[PDB]
Amino acid sequence: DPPLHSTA
Amino acid sequence: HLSDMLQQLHSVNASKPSERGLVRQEEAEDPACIPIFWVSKWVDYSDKYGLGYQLCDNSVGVLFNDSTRLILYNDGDSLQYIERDGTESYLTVSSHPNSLMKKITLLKYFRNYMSEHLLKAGANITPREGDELARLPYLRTWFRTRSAIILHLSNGSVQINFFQDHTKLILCPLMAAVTYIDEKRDFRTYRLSLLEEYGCCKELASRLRYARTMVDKLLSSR
Repeated sequence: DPPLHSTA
Repeated sequence: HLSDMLQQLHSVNASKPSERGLVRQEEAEDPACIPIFWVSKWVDYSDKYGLGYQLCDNSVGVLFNDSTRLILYNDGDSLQYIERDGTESYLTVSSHPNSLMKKITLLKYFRNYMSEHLLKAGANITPREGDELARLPYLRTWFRTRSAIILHLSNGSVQINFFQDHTKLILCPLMAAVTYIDEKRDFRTYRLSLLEEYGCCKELASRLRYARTMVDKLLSSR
């Protein structure tokens, strides 16, 4: 489960 | 072209596009310069796996921690693998390659995650027409600053997504152009030579100075 990602 | 990008961003900034008697950036527009490719979705997991991305044609790419890349194509089966020196290979999902089987399953986590949980960027915008069978561009290198994340592709492109105001900046050095996306999500494609002649607003000028600084960082992290 990612720590960071693009606009959700 | 990373060095050519410096020479284009030097001339526009040396003309000071915001400090003009009258700003007319609408006259610098050129819709026929819209890029073919840009990064619509990304996932940072470099603390374990790598950065994964999604291009505007729904293609999904992933850059591993050992500087190796594996791209999945638009049909959902064709796999292209790039090594830690820029060597390319071609294979398929159904005909399973055992040596890469770990990276296929990892790619699938990125691919599922983006289709299910993330929002597509530049969505309404109609992309530029290209060669149907030509190769996809992969991700060369990336880094995160306080204000933006910088994405440098293998076709000469540099994209800079800003964190607070959701704005995006696509730099195309081949035909000298920049594609802007504002917070209200409206797209404009500009010619840099015309952006000198006619000038632009403060936020476009301050982000064209900031982009130049990121280009200098991209030459220095090598």
